[PDB]
Amino acid sequence: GFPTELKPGTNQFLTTDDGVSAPILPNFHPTPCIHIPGEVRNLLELCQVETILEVNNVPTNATSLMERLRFPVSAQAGKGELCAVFRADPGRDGPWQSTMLGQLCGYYTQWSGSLEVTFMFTGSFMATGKMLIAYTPPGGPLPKDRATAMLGTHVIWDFGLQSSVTLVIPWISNTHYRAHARDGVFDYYTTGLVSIWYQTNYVVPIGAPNTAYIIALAAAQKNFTMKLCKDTSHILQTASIQ
Amino acid sequence: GFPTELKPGTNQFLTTDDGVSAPILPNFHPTPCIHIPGEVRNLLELCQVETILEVNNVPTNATSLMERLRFPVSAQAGKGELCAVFRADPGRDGPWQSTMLGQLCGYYTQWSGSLEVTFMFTGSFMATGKMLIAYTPPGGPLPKDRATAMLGTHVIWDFGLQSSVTLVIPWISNTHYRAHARDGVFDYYTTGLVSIWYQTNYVVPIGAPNTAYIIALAAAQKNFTMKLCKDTSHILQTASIQ
Amino acid sequence: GFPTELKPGTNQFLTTDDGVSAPILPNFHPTPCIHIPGEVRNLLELCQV
Amino acid sequence: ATAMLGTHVIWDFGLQSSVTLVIPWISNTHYRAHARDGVFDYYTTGLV
Amino acid sequence: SHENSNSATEGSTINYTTINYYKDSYAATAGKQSLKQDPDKFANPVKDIFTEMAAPLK
Amino acid sequence: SHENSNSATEGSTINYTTINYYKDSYAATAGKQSLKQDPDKFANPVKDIFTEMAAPLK
Amino acid sequence: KIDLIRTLNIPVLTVIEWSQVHFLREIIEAMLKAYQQKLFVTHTVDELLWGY
Amino acid sequence: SDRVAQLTIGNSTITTQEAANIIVGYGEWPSYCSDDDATAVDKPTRPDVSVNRFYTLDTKLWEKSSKGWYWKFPDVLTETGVFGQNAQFHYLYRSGFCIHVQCNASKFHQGALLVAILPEYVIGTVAGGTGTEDSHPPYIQTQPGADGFELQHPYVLDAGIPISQLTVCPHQWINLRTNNCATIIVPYMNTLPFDSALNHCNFGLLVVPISPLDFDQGATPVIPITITLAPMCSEFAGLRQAVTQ
Amino acid sequence: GDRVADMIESRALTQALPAPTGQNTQVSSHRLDTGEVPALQAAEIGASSNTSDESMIETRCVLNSHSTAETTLDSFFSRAGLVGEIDLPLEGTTNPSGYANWDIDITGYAQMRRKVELFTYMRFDAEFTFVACTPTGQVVPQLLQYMFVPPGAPKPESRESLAWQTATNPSVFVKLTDPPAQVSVPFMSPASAYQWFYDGYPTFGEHKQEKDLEYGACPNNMMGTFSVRTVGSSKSKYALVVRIYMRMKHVRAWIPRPMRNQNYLFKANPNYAGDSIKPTGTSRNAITTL
Amino acid sequence: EIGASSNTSDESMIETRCVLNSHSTAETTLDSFFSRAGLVGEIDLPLEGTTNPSGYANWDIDITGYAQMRRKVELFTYMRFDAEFTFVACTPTGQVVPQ
Amino acid sequence: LLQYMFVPPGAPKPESRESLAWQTATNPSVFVKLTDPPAQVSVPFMSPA
Ligand SMILES: *[C@@H]1O[C@H](CO)[C@@H](O[C@@H]2O[C@H](CO)[C@@H](O[C@@H]3O[C@H](CO[C@H]4O[C@H](CO[C@H]5O[C@H](CO)[C@@H](O)[C@H](O)[C@@H]5O[C@H]5O[C@H](CO)[C@@H](O)[C@H](O)[C@@H]5O)[C@@H](O)[C@H](O[C@H]5O[C@H](CO)[C@@H](O)[C@H](O)[C@@H]5O[C@H]5O[C@H](CO)[C@@H](O)[C@H](O)[C@@H]5O)[C@@H]4O)[C@@H](O)[C@H](O[C@H]4O[C@H](CO)[C@@H](O)[C@H](O)[C@@H]4O[C@H]4O[C@H](CO)[C@@H](O)[C@H](O)[C@@H]4O[C@H]4O[C@H](CO)[C@@H](O)[C@H](O)[C@@H]4O)[C@@H]3O)[C@H](O)[C@H]2NC(C)=O)[C@H](O)[C@H]1NC(C)=O
Ligand SMILES: *[C@@H]1O[C@H](CO)[C@@H](O[C@@H]2O[C@H](CO)[C@@H](O[C@@H]3O[C@H](CO)[C@@H](O)[C@H](O[C@H]4O[C@H](CO)[C@@H](O)[C@H](O)[C@@H]4O)[C@@H]3O)[C@H](O)[C@H]2NC(C)=O)[C@H](O)[C@H]1NC(C)=O
Ligand SMILES: CCO/N=C/c1ccc(OCC[C@@H](C)CCN2CCN(c3ccnc(N)c3)C2=O)cc1
Ligand SMILES: CCO/N=C/c1ccc(OCC[C@@H](C)CCN2CCN(c3ccnc(N)c3)C2=O)cc1
Repeated sequence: GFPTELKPGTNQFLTTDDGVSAPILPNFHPTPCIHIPGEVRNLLELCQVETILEVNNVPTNATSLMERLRFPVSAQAGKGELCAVFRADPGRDGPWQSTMLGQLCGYYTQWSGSLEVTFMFTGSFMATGKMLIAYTPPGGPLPKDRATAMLGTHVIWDFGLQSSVTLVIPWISNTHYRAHARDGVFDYYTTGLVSIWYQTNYVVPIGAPNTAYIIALAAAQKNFTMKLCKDTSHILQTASIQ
Repeated sequence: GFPTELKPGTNQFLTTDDGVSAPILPNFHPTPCIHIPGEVRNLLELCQVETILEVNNVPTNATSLMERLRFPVSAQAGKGELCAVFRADPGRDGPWQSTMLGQLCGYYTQWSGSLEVTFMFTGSFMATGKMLIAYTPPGGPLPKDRATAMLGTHVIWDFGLQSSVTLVIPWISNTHYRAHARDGVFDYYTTGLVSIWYQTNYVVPIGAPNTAYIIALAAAQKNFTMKLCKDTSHILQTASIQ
Repeated sequence: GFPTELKPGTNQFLTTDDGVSAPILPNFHPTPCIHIPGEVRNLLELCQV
Repeated sequence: ATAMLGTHVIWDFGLQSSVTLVIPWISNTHYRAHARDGVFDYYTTGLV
Repeated sequence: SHENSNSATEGSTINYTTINYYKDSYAATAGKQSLKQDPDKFANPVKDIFTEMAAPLK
Repeated sequence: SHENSNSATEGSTINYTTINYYKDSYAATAGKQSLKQDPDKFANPVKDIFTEMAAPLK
Repeated sequence: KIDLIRTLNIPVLTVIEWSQVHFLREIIEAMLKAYQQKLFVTHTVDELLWGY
Repeated sequence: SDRVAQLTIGNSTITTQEAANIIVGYGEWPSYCSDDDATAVDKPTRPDVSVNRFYTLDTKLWEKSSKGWYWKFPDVLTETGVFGQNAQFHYLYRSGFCIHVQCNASKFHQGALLVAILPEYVIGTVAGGTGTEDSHPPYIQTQPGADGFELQHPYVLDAGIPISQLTVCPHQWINLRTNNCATIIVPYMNTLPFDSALNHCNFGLLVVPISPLDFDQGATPVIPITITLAPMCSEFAGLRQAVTQ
Repeated sequence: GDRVADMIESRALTQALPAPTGQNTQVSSHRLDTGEVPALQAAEIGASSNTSDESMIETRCVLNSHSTAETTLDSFFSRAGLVGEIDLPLEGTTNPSGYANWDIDITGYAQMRRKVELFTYMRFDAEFTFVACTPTGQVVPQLLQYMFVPPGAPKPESRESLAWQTATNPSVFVKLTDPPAQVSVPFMSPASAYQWFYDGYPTFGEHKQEKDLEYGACPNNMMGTFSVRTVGSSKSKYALVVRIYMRMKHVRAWIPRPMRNQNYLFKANPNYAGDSIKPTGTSRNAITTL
Repeated sequence: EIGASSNTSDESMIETRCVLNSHSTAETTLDSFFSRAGLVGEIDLPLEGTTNPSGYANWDIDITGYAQMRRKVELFTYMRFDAEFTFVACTPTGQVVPQ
Repeated sequence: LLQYMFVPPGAPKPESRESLAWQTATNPSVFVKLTDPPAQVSVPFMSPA
């Protein structure tokens, strides 16, 4: 017959090859599709939907797991106190493991692009205040007072009729894509810190609750891309699934 | 199916074949390149950069290995003394193993083309002299006095404001390419000898150092080609690299 | 992949087949030839001497 | 290494024997009067 | 290329670059598909689409 | 030839003669590349290029 | 092993001596300059007498 | 027309009247980051005068038994001037450098230097002497700063690479019979277009006397080597508070 | 919106010429001419000398047809060299339970490492090949699973682990009777080039003696972990070795640098033996002899 | 509280530069996220035992038995796909036998 | 399993079975087992003359 030489790579089963394989059923015409709403063409639809970032990842018992979704503000008796601080990278174990930006990024080795965090103030109507939401770029450590986190990228947020503001964490990097920042030499790919500071106070009249809660929503921008797909870090199985 | 006959050479792993192999990652678009300076397109950029030939390959202890890079001249009390002599072939173990011409040629079985040697005089300003740098073609043995090395290709070098001269060892051969000259029947491919003779003297005034040092630089010309790539002669490993 | 059936004559080494085999050296350009006198093109030069 | 920070000239001794430090016109004001000790030291020009 | 339209991706205008050897389209390659995305049906599926610059609650 | 531009040699004007069977360009042959060389950026990268015939220090 | 004893720092006075005899001069003078040290330290008894 | 030069950039100029020639490293000038290459999405700062100055750093005395020195760039200038203030505030950084090293001597002194660049000059150790203990170099041997650091084994450049083929990288010689200075213009070489200025040191300036200094007794025995450098086309990004290390 | 003239006013020297063969040598004659001298160069410029053959010796017309195609980077690097070896012994200390995690660092063997350390930055595709056999050399009917663990994916901790389900990782199931499994690997680094040399630290902070282990460790080069197990719940009855050969294709290399002459001692650092600094060449007793 | 993801961009929050983004979005399509062969079933045919001792096994096709392939495909509610199954079979010690 | 390798003039000859020269960083080498068909590679004109 025709001369053919079998080069290496023969007889293997690569689980990612895109090859023609034999059909089990000759000329089987499947069921024709219906216009079903909400068709996903790409996973970057889902990384751009705002989704509850759990900044308050402190409580762990089962009767208080709903406490994680929102973090408190209250009437401080002073000048520029730290409200909350969290890592600004979706790969690191922390607040970002609850958002779908941070769990579709668990399947991809390295991501890029700027990403947004939205804070919805859920207080009363007549309770006002101003918060400073400051993104500190990498290298700069956890800031010790409000007048050093002021130096980074920051947003002065007023509590008003439009309830929420969007801190937009910009894409500041030394590299085009960055992989997932963990402790060690993989902390080279850290994204920074986001720290939230009281700028004036949280003032209320008499009759309003003096403790309000901020819900942190988080997603990505439209220049967000991911690549080099991998398996996720959590394995959702312990024994044989019966 | 289609008739196919498997001819010999099947199921082997040749380490130099240029074959298509299966991609591990479907449609992975890599990181786009930046204009990084100094791009090498070919290894014959690097064989044409002058590079310190160690003619004085005599001292061996670790406290005097910097003595090898340069060889002395001094005020001779006489007529035409031999300053230094070295083999003119980049393959043979000797002076040429320090230059990158002589270590990229360690990866190629056979080379061709003329090649240049440059001698930079590093004496004082007011110290003058004339040196005779003579390339003796193969067959002719190590010359015994200056009036027999005069017969070969030679350069009269004056010490002046332009400090260096280039002996250009021409491509004189019986063959198109020549392989690496070693002792035995592979000494058929020897290139010759380069011997350096005082032509007048090294004269100084009072107050100048009466011992100066010549740094020998060496590279190849633009007609230098190599072929039939092989592994190098030194193996830079003794045990398991931990 | 593509359907292929291996007919007999497979995996043999015929010492007279004229087949493509893998090159050991990628893009190696050999030494260019010289006009050497007395080139034989055919063995029927030598049967006529 | 602190006078390096200002305007400076690296001067080599050569066949052209002289160099010219050119003190530029750096001022907060269009003209400056004569700098003496006191509040007239406001019009100082600097140090070489 | 005289295959049946058996693939589970029929339902678009453009075809894909999928090489196939059998007469059934579901046995073909996965190929490369179109890089069209519509984030506005998941991000902001509001009735009257407000712009970025304006305050969302006039 | 409807492959993706995945190869790590994109960034020149001319392409190479690399035969490929998969849809990804990094799985292709090494092929033969262009025989352009620029020794003057390693040999003589001086600002004002002096010629051979003249003395280099006028 | 708890008792803290504050005294001179003998190694950093040893390596100043080594710079006076030109035994590793520019190596040691780069150590004490970029890593600022203390002439007076405070360690435990078993550290100061049996290796630290 | 080649022996005499003048390099003015910023507010600082240097004159030389016994130069060799200016070499431009890898044949191209330092330039700004194009929008084909940049990935950071904030607008960079470009001070353009206040940081493009010839900073004269230190002065190494060169006697007859010296080994050689090296300076890691840009960590020689993260403690100096408005470059050292912008590189400590800003996370990202890119620049080229115009590197000018002076070493004058009389017309009776002799000796040659190999002032050479090399990118990503990583430093090895002596591995515990016999070569079995994985010792890493300290932070001061790694990044000495503006003080410089003296080579221990200059034949292997403290990295297991020979100095005999250092001449591949951008270099020029200071032999005291011909020239007294050596200008090396270096572009920004790194993979990613900006990087941190406190962690990554792009290249090291090896200054090694190969042919040793020699002079009869009676001449001036103090022959200094001063290096001056100028960051050209520098730009920074990613503003935050001051880190020092 | 400015009236200033300072703001409104606010590039390579070399051209890559095509050179398929080495250049010809045109006919020269003698020359008895003052003024111009092609021999006397100035090596303190730091330029390689542009003196040719013709202006030093009377030469003949040589039409040089010697090709320069063997010396390109795609012909110098596209040879499969041994970069890794994985042992799966029956009983021992090193991997006694039939799995092995070999993190991909191809600087563990000194022939492939010596060539690719000539350049500082290299950007390349590679095709890895996994030649596996018993330590005596023979092939045995044993099934293996190779899988590639990127940075962040769960490392498999045992033979019968859950991470071997390879839901998204690429994995290769080959038995040892088959030819060697050969897969091609793209350029995966976040940076634009694999840098073999990273003079710096990956993380910020103070740099004490305890964390000098990070020096020279760039995260843009460490690209994950290659894991291999004998497919099965029980232990396999064959000792195994897996040799990994990779050849580089589509290579672009930047910024040459001097080639190593001291012996390699460790991975990912240029540490060399201190008392045993050997000269880069051979030696002779005197300079005036051979 | 509209329930829309915010359409605030980079440019209207910080002074930005012209970045020509050439980062491809082809790795994140559904055909590149799902076309990886994951373990969805295991069938045991032991010599002697309880579970299938007589050399046959009926495994009804439910690919929700292993939690890496199940975790990805439970991101979406309705999925329409073609599949290519592959049946890697061996002895429990791993070796291949002429069977 | 066997490894054939081609040592040009100047390359290090391997001196043992477990040597370092078998790493074949630049030499061409063929890994064939004896169950396979005979390994067949083509060799160019390599002589300097
Ligand atoms: C207890 O006990 C103990 C024991 O003893 C003690 O200890 C001590 O201490 C002391 C004090 O410190 C001391 O003494 C001192 O010493 C020092 C040192 O010496 C040493 O060293 C040296 C060095 O050398 C170097 O250099 C040279 C040149 O110069 C060269 O050549 C060489 O080679 C070297 O080099 C090296 O190093 C360098 C550094 O830099 C580097 O760079 C390089 O690289 C290299 O590496 C030496 O040399 C010496 O030696 C000696 O010895 C030998 C033996 O073997 C011999 O052979 C020799 O010759 C010598 O000797 C000589 O010298 C010396 C001096 O040096 C004398 O002394 C003698 O005698 C003889 O002559 C040695 O090893 C020194 O420096 C010092 O001296 C100083 O001082 C004195 C008094 O004090 C005086 O007299 C003198 O003069 C001097 O002065 C000077 O200096 C200063 C400072 O620097 C200055 O400032 C001044 O100004 C002066 O200068 C002047 O003069 C000069 C002349 O000299 C001139 O030149 C100039 O110009 C100017 O004009 C002292 O002596 C000791 O040592 C110790 N010990 C031992 C044993 O050691 C303790 O103390 C006790 N305690 C108590 C409490 O007491
Ligand atoms: C030699 O002199 C030096 C100084 O002149 C002296 O060093 C100091 O000793 C004191 C006492 O031991 C140390 O103070 C302790 O520090 C620890 C660490 O923070 C604290 O936890 C201790 O707090 C306790 O204090 C009370 C007891 O003193 C308790 O009532 C209380 O509840 C705490 O438990 C305590 O403050 C001090 O740190 C050192 N200073 C230095 C610089 O080392 C040293 O002790 C003297 N040596 C001798 C042998 O006398
Ligand atoms: C079934 C799936 O089969 N999968 C196979 C497979 C094969 C290879 C693979 O990734 C190969 C990575 C290599 C191409 C480059 C390795 N590199 C880059 C530079 N570098 C450095 C740089 C500086 N210091 C050190 N020490 C090392 C280094 O070691 C992934 C998967
Ligand atoms: C020789 C002949 O070789 N024949 C091979 C062969 C292979 C596969 C095969 O059919 C494969 C069916 C799968 C593609 C889809 C399985 N599905 C659909 C959704 N689903 C669900 C949905 C909701 N809850 C649960 N629990 C499960 C589920 O499990 C038929 C024949």
